[PDB]
Amino acid sequence: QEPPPMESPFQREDRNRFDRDRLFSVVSRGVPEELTGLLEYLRWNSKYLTDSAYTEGSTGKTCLMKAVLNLQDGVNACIMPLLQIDKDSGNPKLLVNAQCTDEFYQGHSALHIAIEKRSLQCVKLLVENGADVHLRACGRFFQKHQGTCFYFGELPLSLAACTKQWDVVTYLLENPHQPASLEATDSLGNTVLHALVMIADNSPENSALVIHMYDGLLQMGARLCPTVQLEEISNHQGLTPLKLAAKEGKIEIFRHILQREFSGPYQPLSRKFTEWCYGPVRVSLYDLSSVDSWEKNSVLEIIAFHCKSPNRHRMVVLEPLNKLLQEKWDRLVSRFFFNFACYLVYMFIFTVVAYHQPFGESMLLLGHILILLGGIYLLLGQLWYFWRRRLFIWISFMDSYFEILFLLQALLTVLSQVLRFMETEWYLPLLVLSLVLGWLNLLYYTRGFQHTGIYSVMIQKVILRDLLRFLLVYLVFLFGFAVALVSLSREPYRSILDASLELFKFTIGMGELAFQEQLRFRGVVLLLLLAYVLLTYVLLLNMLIALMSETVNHVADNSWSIWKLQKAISVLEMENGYWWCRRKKHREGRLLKVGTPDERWCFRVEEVNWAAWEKTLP
Amino acid sequence: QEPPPMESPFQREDRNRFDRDRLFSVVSRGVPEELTGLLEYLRWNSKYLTDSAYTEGSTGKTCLMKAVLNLQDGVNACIMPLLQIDKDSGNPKLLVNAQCTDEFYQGHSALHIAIEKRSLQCVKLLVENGADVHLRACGRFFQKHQGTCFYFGELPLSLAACTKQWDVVTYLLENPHQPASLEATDSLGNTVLHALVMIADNSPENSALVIHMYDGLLQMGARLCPTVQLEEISNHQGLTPLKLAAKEGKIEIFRHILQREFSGPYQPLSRKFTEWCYGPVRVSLYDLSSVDSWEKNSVLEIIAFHCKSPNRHRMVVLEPLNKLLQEKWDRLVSRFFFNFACYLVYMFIFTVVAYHQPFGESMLLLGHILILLGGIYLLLGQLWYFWRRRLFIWISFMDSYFEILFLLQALLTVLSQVLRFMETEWYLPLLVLSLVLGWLNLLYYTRGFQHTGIYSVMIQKVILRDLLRFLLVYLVFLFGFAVALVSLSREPYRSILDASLELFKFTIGMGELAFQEQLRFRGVVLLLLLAYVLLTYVLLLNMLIALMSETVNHVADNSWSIWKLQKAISVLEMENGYWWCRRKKHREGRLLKVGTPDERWCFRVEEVNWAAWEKTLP
Repeated sequence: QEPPPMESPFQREDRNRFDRDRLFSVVSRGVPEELTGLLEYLRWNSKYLTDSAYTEGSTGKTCLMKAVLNLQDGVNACIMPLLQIDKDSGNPKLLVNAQCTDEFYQGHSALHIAIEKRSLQCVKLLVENGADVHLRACGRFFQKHQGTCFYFGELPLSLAACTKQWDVVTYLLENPHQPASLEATDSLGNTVLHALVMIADNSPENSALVIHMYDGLLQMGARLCPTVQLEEISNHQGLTPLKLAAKEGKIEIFRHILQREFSGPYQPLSRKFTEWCYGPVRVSLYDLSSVDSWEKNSVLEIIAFHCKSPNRHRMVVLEPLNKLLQEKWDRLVSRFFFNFACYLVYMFIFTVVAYHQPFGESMLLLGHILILLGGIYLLLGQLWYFWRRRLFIWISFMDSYFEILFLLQALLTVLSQVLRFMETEWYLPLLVLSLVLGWLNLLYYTRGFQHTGIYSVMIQKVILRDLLRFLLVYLVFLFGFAVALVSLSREPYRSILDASLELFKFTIGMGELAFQEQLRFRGVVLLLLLAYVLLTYVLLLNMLIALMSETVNHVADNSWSIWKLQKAISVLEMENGYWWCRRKKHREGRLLKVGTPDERWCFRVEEVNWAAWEKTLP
Repeated sequence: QEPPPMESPFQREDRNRFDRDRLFSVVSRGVPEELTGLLEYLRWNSKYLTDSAYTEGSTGKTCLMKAVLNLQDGVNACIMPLLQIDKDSGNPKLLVNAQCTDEFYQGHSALHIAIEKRSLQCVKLLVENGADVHLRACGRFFQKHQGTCFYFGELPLSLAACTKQWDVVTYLLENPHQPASLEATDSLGNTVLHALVMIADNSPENSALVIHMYDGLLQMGARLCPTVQLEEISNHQGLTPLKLAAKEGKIEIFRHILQREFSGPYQPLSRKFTEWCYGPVRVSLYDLSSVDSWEKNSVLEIIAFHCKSPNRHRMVVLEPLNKLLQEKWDRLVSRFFFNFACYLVYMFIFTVVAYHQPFGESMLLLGHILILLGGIYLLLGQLWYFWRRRLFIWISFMDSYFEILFLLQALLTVLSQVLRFMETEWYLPLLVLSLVLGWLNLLYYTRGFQHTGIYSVMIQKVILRDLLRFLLVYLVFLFGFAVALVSLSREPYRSILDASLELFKFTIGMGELAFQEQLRFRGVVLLLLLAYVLLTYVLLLNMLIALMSETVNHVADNSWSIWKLQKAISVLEMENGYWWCRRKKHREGRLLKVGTPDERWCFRVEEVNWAAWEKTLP
């Protein structure tokens, strides 16, 4: 069953002396007097407007919703009578606070509607007659999900703030009857600001809208609720508006929030204090509250792992983050290169042992046991990493696969060692394959060299999504032809799989196919192989084209950000220190008294901007 | 230890009845009267403001710096009192001239600050109270280096001129107390103009800024210092502003300076006198003082060798340089082609001798000894070239490598001849390899043909930076797999290196890999080779893509400039003549009396510009 629409002059309504139809029809046109007599009716048979008589069958919709949905000049002169009449009928469960009760429009009050319909003048009459404002509307249509939806925080006030309706916010916060708790929260845990960020796209116009509303609403909350900190509240997931903009990947607001400057009044609620400027350069203390790895759930962790979005990488290059990560890198590169050298020696030993295994006895046994130890230790390390980041692989595979390969290598090598202890012979293949995997995996340390990483990422830019969408087609082209050949030469190609292998290695260039002239049906095989080759060539060509379509689009300079991001990932993970030795994280920046006394840790960055400085010059 | 910041209302200060804190705090707000009583204090305990009491712990910063750093309406009414008070305290080492003494802010006077803070009104009070203006500020932060820095010449006047502050320059040069020596110089040797050029980027706005300041300041110096030549002064490196703009690679100012025209007054300080114009064409004598190869260190030498920048090539195409180099080329192409033919005959003889060495005795011995002579002579030539240009290879490798190969060839051939005289047999391989190298090196003469060079440079445009960043990855993919195969087939692939060679020549196409079915573990080898091939193919593909991303960007017409530049390099080097015969360079252009009598050598070029001529037409 589709969800019934809220307002349809055409699809009249469902149903699951005044009857419903008459009342709806009169309030629609919006004339007052046709209502007269209604009151009497109710007193006669003791009915209440919220009863199942006049409400909708499914949604529990009422008249008021209909009235507000049918306006003229932003007003519907019929309403105030309804409130007078309800109040005079003596209704226990008030009318105005009436909400829908279906799953789609759950909690869709009238006031949400008036707010959407942009009428201050109706909001006045409504809230001036006992209305409530904390009626969270938690229906599905209001929860953000793929498809038709409208997420605004499930609250009137947040709906306005999400809809630019300034003059309504001032009201909702400056009435004597029932103001809104600016620090309110929805069922999910979000307040207004979280909605502001949840709707935002990276588009510029929406971004200016939301920045404007954010700053203005923040000043309003500083005036009306100075004691509380609207920004450091968190939802039922454990995040803040900033962290949330990071996770969901909203940027252009993330940036603004991180480096927002306000001078004179409202100074305290800023996170960028301009310390001193000199011509081109402008050194300014940035606040890093909630973006340092010291705290349990820092913005950094989220940006690196929890987030799932392409523009992620573009979030780290900016300030202050870049300077901060550069500091941590300058601090931990030594430990990094040491891990590099140690693993490299492990690989050297593994190689030597492989090349020579088939007092030398003591040396070789020592090498073997040492390989075992190194593998088990590496395995523990990667397993701790995975326990800490279980979903991460499902999030950002392209930045993690080395974290897979390390573990795979340790697994295979330890299995090989146990097999060696056993009688079986399959230990040598697993061993040598692990050796290859390890020599290869010795590219996760390509990063620090600070140019080879920029060069590599391009090696990684080659997408394999295409492989997953492609291997299927190619595998068909292959398997079918191979079945055919084996069938036709049945009475080499004796076993199917091996012939499939012939065709594969031919398509590659490694191997030479067999067109046995001896076979009675030679011409058939020749034509069939020509088909194979034509189609495989075409398919490879299309793969090449769908690869080429990447660069031509003239995209530029991503790789730098991507390298910065891989380096940040590595450093931030390493920061925890190896599991066996738990590390005591190092606070960053220092505490400075700027507020008036509000105190905020800070980090000083020296940024020079020749072009910007000249632009300012007259 | 990070450098302390100059001004921080928040990070109060270090330390390494008036105490320091009170004085700083009062001058900050900028109120005069709270200072009263200070004077008395000093007379009581004989303290001086410049003493370690009131100055900064590290930098030696003083109060005045604080005051000027904290302005209101570009003024701080507290200052003049400080000067009065100091003068009245009888201080030996004046206050105003006080500078920092740390390594970061070394010599950061107050006046530099007022100049940066754009206040003429404070500069007035400061310089009108005994201030000095030649306080070179030679700190690190002021020396141009990678990262946070601000290079302006280490002088107030040059700071203004580098910061567009006209009205301040007029003052600094037109006060009776202490004007600035327009011909001043820093510790490094630079004057103002050198700073103007050192800051300039190729951006247009900065370029207009600097051109404006250059021309205006030059007129000012022509008025105030007519006797001296501000443009022909040189620094402690031995360069002029023009030469410096060339070396560092600043262009858009280089161009303007080379062809700058001023009519009527200030005519003399111009380097382009419009001789006669006729519709489209406009012949104009250009001055080449300091851009001819006659002088010891000409602009040309610098542009060809000493400079390290991409936009170098774009500096030569322009006038007058292009016409000049074209002249020298028309003059020396004969000698060039003769060197070509002589070396070609050398190669012909070398070939013949190789093909036939294994009265013919006299002929062959003559050929052998002749090869020796030619090689030793070529070696001397290239060695003289390297002695003269030692660093050049580290500067512009892509334009030099032939200068490497010639020498390498001479070395190997002479070694081969001595070996032939000896018993050993390795002479023949070295010899034939030198023969190949020589036939190849016979492409440095591809230039003169005047179209084959334009075609070749594209052959050179293929970057090998990628090779250096790539060969590593590929070598891993290769070596690891080869180790694996040799280990697995240990109990061909017997010796590792030879198997690595198999894999390499297979990846190329030259050689055929060996998948010995006899080997017990055949399937392992097959899968492993498939991995090798997949990954090598992917890697070659990524190399191809990172190559393709060059052309698509739609860059245009560079190659012409590049050919012109290679030809200029060749001619200018040849100009010295072969070492064995020292050449007497030929002055260019002629001397013409245009000034009023200033005399300047000149070169006449006939440039036609159809489009420009029409644009001028109304």
